Amino acid sequence: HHWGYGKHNGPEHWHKDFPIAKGERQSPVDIDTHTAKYDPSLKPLSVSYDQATSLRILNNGHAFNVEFDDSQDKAVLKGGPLDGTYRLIQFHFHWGSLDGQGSEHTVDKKKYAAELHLVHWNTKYGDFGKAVQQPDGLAVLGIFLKVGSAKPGLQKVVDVLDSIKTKGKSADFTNFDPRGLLPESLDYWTYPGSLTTPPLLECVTWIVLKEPISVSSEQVLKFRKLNFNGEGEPEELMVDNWRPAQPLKNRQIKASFK
Ligand SMILES: C[C@@H](NC(=O)c1ccc(Cl)c(S(N)(=O)=O)c1)c1ccccc1O
Ligand SMILES: C[C@H](NC(=O)c1ccc(Cl)c(S(N)(=O)=O)c1)c1ccccc1O
Ligand SMILES: [Zn+2]
Repeated sequence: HHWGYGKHNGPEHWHKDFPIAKGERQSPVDIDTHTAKYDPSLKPLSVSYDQATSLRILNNGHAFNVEFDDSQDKAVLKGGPLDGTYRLIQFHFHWGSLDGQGSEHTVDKKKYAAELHLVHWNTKYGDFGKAVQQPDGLAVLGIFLKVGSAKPGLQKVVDVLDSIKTKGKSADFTNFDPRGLLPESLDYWTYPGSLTTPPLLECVTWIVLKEPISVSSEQVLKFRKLNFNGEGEPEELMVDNWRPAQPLKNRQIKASFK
């Protein structure tokens, strides 16, 4: 009876196995755009993905991860609110059963159809497992998805999903370029938070882009054909794998833009 997103194992239950669920810097949050403060000291975000070496895509039973070789400084995030260099380890999404929900962060209570998380670890801690034990261990670049025109840079991901329909399936996924998932603008909001999935560790500097990307209804429909279950188990679609907004508590959200 492990954690998941259902009535009996979903977000309202997680605190029993992971008491930090009720902690002081939990994610996601609602981004109140009028309360967020413009911070002219914030730097432009530096996203240097030219040498990203994607390796594999995995259905882990909660979402799917596009994994990267993080054994060298090849795909790194710096600048913005960050001190030092953070290396890309994986990306994944959270999405809904319907276009009106799916994002984890919200903007003035608006829910997007999905949310992309590009997960990076601080190179001062040497790898991911050590980084997650530190309050400045991770930086996640969060990007909202709305349904409209297709995102051509997403299609290579969509087309491999048939091969990882079920939990524990992986496929080689090389030469994928995550630059094709970004939006024009790197304007962002930032705040200190946590993993949005168990173990919910309070180790993340969140960097949420203001500009969503557009994906087509056909693209998100293919996300919703995935399975939480492993092969030869009763079908439970892959949908609504999002944690709701958590209390902001004693935090300030800062904006990079006026
Ligand atoms: C579900 C999946 N989670 C991640 O891989 C994950 C890692 C880092 C971050 Cl920062 C995030 S997030 N959503 O905050 O961006 C999610 C998972 C797999 C295996 C064990 C535990 C576990 O949580
Ligand atoms: C639709 C997809 N297209 C691209 O990945 C793609 C091709 C050219 C370009 Cl320029 C881009 S872009 N501008 O989004 O970075 C993206 C695709 C291209 C070739 C084979 C399979 C595919 O799914
Ligand atoms: Zn996530």
